[PDB]
Amino acid sequence: AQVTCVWDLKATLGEGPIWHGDTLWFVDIKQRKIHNYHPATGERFSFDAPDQVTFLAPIVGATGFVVGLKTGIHRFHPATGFSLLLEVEDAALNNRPNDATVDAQGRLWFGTMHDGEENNSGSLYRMDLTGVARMDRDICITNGPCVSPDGKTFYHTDTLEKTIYAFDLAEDGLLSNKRVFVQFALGDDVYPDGSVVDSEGYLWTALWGGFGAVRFSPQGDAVTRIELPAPNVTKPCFGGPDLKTLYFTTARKGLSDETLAQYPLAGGVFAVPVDVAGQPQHEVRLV
Ligand SMILES: [Fe+2]
Repeated sequence: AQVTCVWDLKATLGEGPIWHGDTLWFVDIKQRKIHNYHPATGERFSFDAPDQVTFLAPIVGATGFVVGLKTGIHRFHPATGFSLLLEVEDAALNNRPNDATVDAQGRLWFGTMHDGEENNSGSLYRMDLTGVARMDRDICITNGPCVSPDGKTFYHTDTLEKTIYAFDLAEDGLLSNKRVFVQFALGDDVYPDGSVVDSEGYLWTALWGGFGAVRFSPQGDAVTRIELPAPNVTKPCFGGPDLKTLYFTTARKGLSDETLAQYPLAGGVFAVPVDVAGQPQHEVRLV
């Protein structure tokens, strides 16, 4: 299939794409923006955030999004802006939220990270109507929380360790039986960024420094690799009428001026048709 650059956005750190309301929502973390792309018309919308904004999730029974800001978990509405829901960590850590997913029970799983990308201060959190629980700890850069279609397996990535872990996910939301799922040896400077799981239970992982994304079987073997004209690919997101259009956010962060001249579409939004559909986006049950 041919890859299309559908938005030559040149984002600094495009991240956190979701498919919602039949359109693509995502963020630019470092430019502090929420973006919205309508594939049917090409319309583009952008919203300024008061701090770094790192993930978006729709809410059950309500309008707007729950979003991760460096200053805490907020509610966002285009008309009214940002309102604090919960501060999850002590500001002195210089942490920020990063990636997130919503499981089929309406739980929001999100990670935090050292914004300086040096300390092992990040954690994994599970947020729902029973509160916020810390589920894993001591990770420098968390990434790519996601769950299988049957709801029994949970994946989480420690990016700088180049490792995706798998867990048993119980019906009551507890994790057990952590094990290595995939350890990356695709290059000295290739790291796993964000991941999603498709309708067959295969994991799609975007590669920082790896110019694309890899699809893994539930047993952890790579079965296909997509190439993009962008060194840093941050996250996949299934969209389109059949959830068979795979979108990718990318990042210019970390690339020299010479590399950006060579790969000027770095930071753009890319799209490619794939054969197996993704999973439908779930909504957070906040109350
Ligand atoms: Fe990420």
